[PDB]
Amino acid sequence: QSVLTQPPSASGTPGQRVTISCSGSSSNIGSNTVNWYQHLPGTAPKLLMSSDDQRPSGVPARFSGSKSGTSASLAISGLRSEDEADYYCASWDDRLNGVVFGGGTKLTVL
Amino acid sequence: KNIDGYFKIYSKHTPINLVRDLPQGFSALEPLVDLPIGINITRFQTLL
Amino acid sequence: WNSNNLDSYNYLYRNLKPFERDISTENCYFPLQSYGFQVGYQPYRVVVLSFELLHAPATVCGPKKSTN
Amino acid sequence: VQLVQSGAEVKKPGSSVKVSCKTSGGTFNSFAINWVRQAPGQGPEWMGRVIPVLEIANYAQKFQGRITITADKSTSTAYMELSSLTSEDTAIYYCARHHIAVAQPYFDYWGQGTLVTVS
Ligand SMILES: *[C@@H]1O[C@H](CO)[C@@H](O)[C@H](O)[C@H]1NC(C)=O
Ligand SMILES: *[C@@H]1O[C@H](CO)[C@@H](O)[C@H](O)[C@H]1NC(C)=O
Repeated sequence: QSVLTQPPSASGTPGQRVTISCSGSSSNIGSNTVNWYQHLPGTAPKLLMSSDDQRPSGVPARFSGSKSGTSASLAISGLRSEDEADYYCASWDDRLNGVVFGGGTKLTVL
Repeated sequence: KNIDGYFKIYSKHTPINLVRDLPQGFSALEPLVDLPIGINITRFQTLL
Repeated sequence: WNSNNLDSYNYLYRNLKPFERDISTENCYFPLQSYGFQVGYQPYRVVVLSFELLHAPATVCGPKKSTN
Repeated sequence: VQLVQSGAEVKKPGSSVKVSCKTSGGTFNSFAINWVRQAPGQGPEWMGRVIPVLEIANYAQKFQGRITITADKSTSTAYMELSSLTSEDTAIYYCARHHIAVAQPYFDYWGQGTLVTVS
């Protein structure tokens, strides 16, 4: 099982904002950073947010993240059709001495 | 460390579950003692 | 302050870093010389008060009363 | 650059499989290589990594000496060796690179993945 808890599904309307939460424990989220990934089946994943506040080189102004306590959230504004994909949250776990990944979510746009 | 006569001591205690090597994590060390001794220190040894 | 009433070879005197402390012993020279206490040569007692500011959280304070 | 790995492999239980991941020339030294797998209906999980310049290796705890990672500097290729294969061992294996001057890892570039099925 994933040490980080994430809702299995999320949905949103075009043009508005949707937030996806990723909840963990004090040992991993409370002590380390979070990373976000996109995944399309048949291709390779990409980067969305690093170091919890730092935007990567390529992604356009849209994806936004924040961290609070033992939970983190990713905010997407100005949603468009191309945003349909799978989102993952990951972090380091000091107790396990390894990398632990979440279950992932599927976003649907009406 | 010995800087300008100040003997600074930093420390942190953390659990572990391995005896092979040091964990590949990241951890900051907080200051605990700052003694203005001003002694020329060049050598040391431990006591068990 | 002048200490003529109390002190007039027990007292001796000899570049170094500030606030250093060198107590050693070695032109056959002995580094310690004795002062010839028998007005310009009268003994004076000197006390230097060194204040450590901002080096740590403050712990000594004057008698000023606190308020709400 | 790009990382190119071997094609899909089909193998029987109880044996061992070997997977390669060929990389560029300048991607050694201050760059580590990480391995990530994704089971069907499951999230990614980390196996280990290796730093070619220091030839030091790390392994996941729940792989109790079941995984071996090695590489050769002359050809600039990394090898993966997994033994005692079972029915539950079916998964998709990825190779990804890491920058070594960063405290907590963040995987930046991924391969397209290779599929291993057992039957
Ligand atoms: C950091 O501060 C925030 C304040 O809102 C608090 O909720 C959080 O638990 C703190 N985390 C750590 C690791 O100190
Ligand atoms: C400390 O002792 C050494 C002798 O080992 C001496 O050379 C040096 O001048 C002394 N003082 C320092 C390093 O401030």
